[PDB]
Amino acid sequence: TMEEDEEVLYKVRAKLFRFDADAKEWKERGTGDCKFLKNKKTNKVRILMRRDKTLKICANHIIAPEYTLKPNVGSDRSWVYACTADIAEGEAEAFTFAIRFGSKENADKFKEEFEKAQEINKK
Amino acid sequence: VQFKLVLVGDGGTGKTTFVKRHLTGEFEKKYVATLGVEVHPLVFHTNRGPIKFNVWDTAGQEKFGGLRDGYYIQAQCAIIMFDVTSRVTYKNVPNWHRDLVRVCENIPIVLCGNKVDIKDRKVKAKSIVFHRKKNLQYYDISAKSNYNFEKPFLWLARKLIGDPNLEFVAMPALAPPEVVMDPALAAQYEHDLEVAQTTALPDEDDDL
Amino acid sequence: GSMEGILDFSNDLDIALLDQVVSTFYQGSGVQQKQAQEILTKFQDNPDAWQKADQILQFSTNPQSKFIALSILDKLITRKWKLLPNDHRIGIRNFVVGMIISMCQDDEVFKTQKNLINKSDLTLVQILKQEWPQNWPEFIPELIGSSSSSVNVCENNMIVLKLLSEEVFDFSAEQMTQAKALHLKNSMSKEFEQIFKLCFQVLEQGSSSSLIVATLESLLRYLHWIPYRYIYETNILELLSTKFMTSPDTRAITLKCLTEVSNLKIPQDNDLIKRQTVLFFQNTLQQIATSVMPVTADLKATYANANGNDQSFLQDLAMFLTTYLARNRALLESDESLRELLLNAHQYLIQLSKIEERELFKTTLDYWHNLVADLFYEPLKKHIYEEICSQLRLVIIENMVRPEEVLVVENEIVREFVKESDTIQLYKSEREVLVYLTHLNVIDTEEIMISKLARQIDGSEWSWHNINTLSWAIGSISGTMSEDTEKRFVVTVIKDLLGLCEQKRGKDNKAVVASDIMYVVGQYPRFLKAHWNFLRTVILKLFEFMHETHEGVQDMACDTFIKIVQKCKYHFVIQQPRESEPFIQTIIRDIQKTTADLQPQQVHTFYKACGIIISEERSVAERNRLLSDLMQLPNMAWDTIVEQSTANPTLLLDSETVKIIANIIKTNVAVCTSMGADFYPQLGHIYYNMLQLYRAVSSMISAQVAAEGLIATKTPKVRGLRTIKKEILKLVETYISKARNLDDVVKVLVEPLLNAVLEDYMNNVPDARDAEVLNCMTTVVEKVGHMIPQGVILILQSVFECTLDMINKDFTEYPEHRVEFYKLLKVINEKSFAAFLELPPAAFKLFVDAICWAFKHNNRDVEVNGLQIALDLVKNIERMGNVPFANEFHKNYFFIFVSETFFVLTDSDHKSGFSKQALLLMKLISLVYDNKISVPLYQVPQGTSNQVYLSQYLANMLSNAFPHLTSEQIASFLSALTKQCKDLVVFKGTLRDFLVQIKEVGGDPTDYLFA
Ligand SMILES: Nc1nc2c(ncn2[C@@H]2O[C@H](COP(=O)(O)OP(=O)(O)NP(=O)(O)O)[C@@H](O)[C@H]2O)c(=O)[nH]1
Ligand SMILES: [Mg+2]
Repeated sequence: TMEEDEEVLYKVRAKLFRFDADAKEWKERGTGDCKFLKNKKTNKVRILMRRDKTLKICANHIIAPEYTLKPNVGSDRSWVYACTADIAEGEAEAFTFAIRFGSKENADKFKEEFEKAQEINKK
Repeated sequence: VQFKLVLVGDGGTGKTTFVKRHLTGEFEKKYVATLGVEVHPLVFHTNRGPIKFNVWDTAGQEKFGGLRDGYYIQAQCAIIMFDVTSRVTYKNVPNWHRDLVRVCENIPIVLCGNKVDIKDRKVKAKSIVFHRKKNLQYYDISAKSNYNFEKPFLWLARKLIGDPNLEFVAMPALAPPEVVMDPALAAQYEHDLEVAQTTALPDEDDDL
Repeated sequence: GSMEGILDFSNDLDIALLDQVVSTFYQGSGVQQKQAQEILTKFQDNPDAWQKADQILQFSTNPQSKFIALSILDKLITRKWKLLPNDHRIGIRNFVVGMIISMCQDDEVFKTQKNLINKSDLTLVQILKQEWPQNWPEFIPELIGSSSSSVNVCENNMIVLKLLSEEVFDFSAEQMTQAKALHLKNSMSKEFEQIFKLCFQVLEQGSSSSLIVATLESLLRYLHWIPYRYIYETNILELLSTKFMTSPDTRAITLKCLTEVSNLKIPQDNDLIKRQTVLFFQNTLQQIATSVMPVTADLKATYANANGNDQSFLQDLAMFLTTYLARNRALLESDESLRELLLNAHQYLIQLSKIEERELFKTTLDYWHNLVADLFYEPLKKHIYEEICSQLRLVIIENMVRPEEVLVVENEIVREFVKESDTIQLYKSEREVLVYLTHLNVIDTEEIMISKLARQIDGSEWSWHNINTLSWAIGSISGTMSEDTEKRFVVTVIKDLLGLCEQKRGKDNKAVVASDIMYVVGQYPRFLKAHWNFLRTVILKLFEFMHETHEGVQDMACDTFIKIVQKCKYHFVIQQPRESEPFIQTIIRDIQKTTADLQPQQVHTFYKACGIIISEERSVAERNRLLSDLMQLPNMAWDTIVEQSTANPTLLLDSETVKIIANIIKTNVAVCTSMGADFYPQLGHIYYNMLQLYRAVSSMISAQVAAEGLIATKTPKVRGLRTIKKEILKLVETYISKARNLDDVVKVLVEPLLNAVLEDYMNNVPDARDAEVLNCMTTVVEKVGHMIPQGVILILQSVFECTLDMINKDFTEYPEHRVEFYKLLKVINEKSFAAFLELPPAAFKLFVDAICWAFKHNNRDVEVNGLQIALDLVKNIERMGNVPFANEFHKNYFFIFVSETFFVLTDSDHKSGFSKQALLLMKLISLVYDNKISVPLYQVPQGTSNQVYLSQYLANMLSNAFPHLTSEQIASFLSALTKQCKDLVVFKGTLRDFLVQIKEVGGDPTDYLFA
């Protein structure tokens, strides 16, 4: 499973989108628990998200300190950001992600946690 | 360990959307009729190792049928799709089954009633009985709400492997690389990003 | 690569190259597979590809290539057979027949190329459907003769006969004309006597498996239609029920034949046939008991192990026992020597009813419903099945599924996100049988439930599953006990369930028992009515659950509140003995404390429950006061946000103010839903201000779209503002749909509503128009459309042309607008047709264009209304009589409606509306042949009748749209279609015959004389 050398920092239900710049539209990528996992050895935190029933990975990347969360025009409960190395679907790809939550409260809490975890990887 | 799966049913029943949901996780709202067949590989992780389904998503529209029953040759399992909001698609289930078992005489077959997420349901659960005499497994599914969307493949994997205790397991999570952004294009990580930022997310009225 | 060379037909077909393209498609992957796919389709779709099928069958070393060659022949035989010269038809027949014999006599190819023979047999049957027997009268005799020369040829002849029986009897209704299917039907019935000889001989002597199985598989198809004497006046029943049940390689197909035998309604007066029907059931059950499994076997564990074909056999066994017993169990209930067989058969079903398999349980549950319903009415029967029913009560109670009302489900105990319509239907089916089983013995049912509840108190058998199934079973049998027995019963259950909740602590445990308490009490309102102390304690516990952290417990408490109150509202409005005031007055006062922890949409559910109670009060003054006491908090907040919003009109910028406004109108919608016409005083208190707010919100929406663009419609701010407009329209629509005082609606409500919504809809950009406007007008036209004929005209002018322009460029843009648009045009054309007579002739052309546009939708919500509007429009025009508008209509649109109806009937893309399409075309055709159109429909020699010009028009229209039809095909079809224009069943049959003939060449025009 390759999650035993890791500790869970944050868990929240969410829906993940990837931006198809060609078609200029958001495409769903997965619904499930979004987790912040801090490797106990190297202390770097990653985002790991699995789809609900099949448990396949839809997000797998370090919460790099260079990332910035921006709002999406149509939602007060979502965040948009760019990701240069995500290995959910195999080889490391680049993606513009959007993640939506059940409430603005969960979305603000995620941004708090997302930024706390950035301070961890900046060492 | 790969198995050929043919996917048949009337046009518009949701065959292509159901497969796309399993390949990428997306929900396609447009109806672009499949032309002949589209083969996609689809791998599931089980407690008995990975299993790969070579999914032959055929065309339901007669004018786009392609080779028709020629797609069924050497298939090892099958899914028959119909639309619970369309009585016609269920009256054609015996026809798709007829063409299928004349070529595939002894394979596991799932009967799926799609679009159970729509309030105005036309094919009531009480009238869906065709699978009984034909030894098909039946599932109410929805590629939109993901209701029972994993059970067609879970049942087939249990019949193809021969292990009724087979379960889906979490695929391992390899360590993700540490990479810095590209300042050669980081001045342009603001065009295709502000575009995505101003393209509204779909279905904002959902729970997620 | 260069795989396209096979598509060139000038040069010769490189058979080798073909075999590689085929191998690349089936065995390859990726682009080379897709490249080979498009090439094979184009090769197959070539009208001349069939001429190369001869050399593919000889010179190809690939079975898949010979398969596709037959797929090419199958297209030719099915569609263009009767156009070939007679020499090509004999050549293809001899070629197919010779190849089949060639593949059967090679013992090795007969084993390894099974499909290629099966595809060949099906192809031969396609020839039989065209040529036999009128041009092949010796096929069956020669087939029977060739059966003895080779055992492989004999087995394959059973496949050809099986496929021939399927195509003629099972799949002919939709693929042949009525005369063709009847012709091929009589042809097989004439020759079946000689087909049964061969089949019976092959079963009586029997070689080994393969030939027997293929014989039985073919017999399974015969049993659909063959006369009964072939089954009972021979010895084949003894062969099926004994010999072929012992060998497991013929056991499955034999069980399916005996199921088909079991499903015929015998001459229920013949003692002999009854004796044979008992006999094959007696033999079959004997073979299962000694050769398969005994009656005590754990079929639940055998099905779960999934060895070999165990699951398929137990499915087939359940189907056999249920089919036979549902039709013939009465043959075993009187004779005492058959009692053990009758009960052993049902005991097998009890064991089959313990299998964990949803769809197999619904099959056996269906039979249990058939049984207990019969025992409930038929005298002297229930005592036979006393032990079967006692076992069945235990099975159903332990396998109860979750009803609708239970919103708590285990993932972890979380809230239900999706309704499970399949689970809900299974629960209702289980409740039906368990209610019957309770009536059959209420003492046994109560003891089973009381004993199980005791072992939840004990903790002896505690679990979430066991407390849920028990609680669900207890609520399902509501109404089956006597009020006295029910009184003692539910007082117990409720007391123990409350004791269970107060005992076990836990976020999950206390939520599971809460949902079980709430389901049981919601199902027993009769008990709650006659015991106020219980009802009050129940209601207060629901209020206690409205403060729990789990939203599902809160959600269910509000829904259980509404469910109890819908039945017991009388006991909340009167002054109860030993009480200070009506309980409604107490609830209204604490309404801020009771709903303090509820989320908005659950607070509105609370208010709707209060409105149910208040509407019980019939004293107008007291009810109007109870209504005011209820609406104080939303009216207080409404008065505030109205004072400082007419002044300070920007204030509507605040997102938090938008949420407050929407929830206020949502609370007014909730109360108006339950009270209906009794809501008028509260509606009048806010109506004139609400419509101004609608105007105020409307201007900001248009302001944001101008300042930000169309993207503003997606922002949370605008979406929040539009919610206020949607909720206002929903409140107006809700009241007008339930209003009894239509005079106040017309004189007070209609004129400020149309002023506030109509031009705002017409003058907003398309992306800003709320489809709920159209939905609101439909209710207005439906309920008071006959009193505002000038209001209906105004409604049309504001919405008709601009909405039609949004939805006439494709079939998918603005989906909610299409549905409400045609719902609006339907009710206007129905209850106010005069508004269309007031349309300018150009706007009436768009109205007809809008109707035929709805024909061609595959969306049923639009397609059904479009065919209905056209039907009602024709009736409306006919009612006017012989006036200019009615004659101008038929001149300009009668053939637009006849042709556009024929287009959707024959384009193979609107099969879902065939019935309403046929009904419309029949009405149109009947107009002319009843001389209801008093003008010439042509602008043709004068004096000719509209009956004549209609037949010339339709014959010309069909000759151009279907050029492959002979003139006499079109002549006979229209002739029959005309004679039958008052007989919808035959009319629809002639149409279905026509849709068969337009798919092939050479259809017999005499087929249209079937009636
Ligand atoms: N409401 C709803 N719509 C669905 C669902 N599944 C598919 N659809 C929709 O139905 C339409 C048909 O899509 P599609 O997958 O192409 O069906 P198909 O059977 O592959 N058509 P064809 O056989 O001609 O290729 C799409 O618009 C899709 O969004 C569903 O589960 N719920
Ligand atoms: Mg498709």
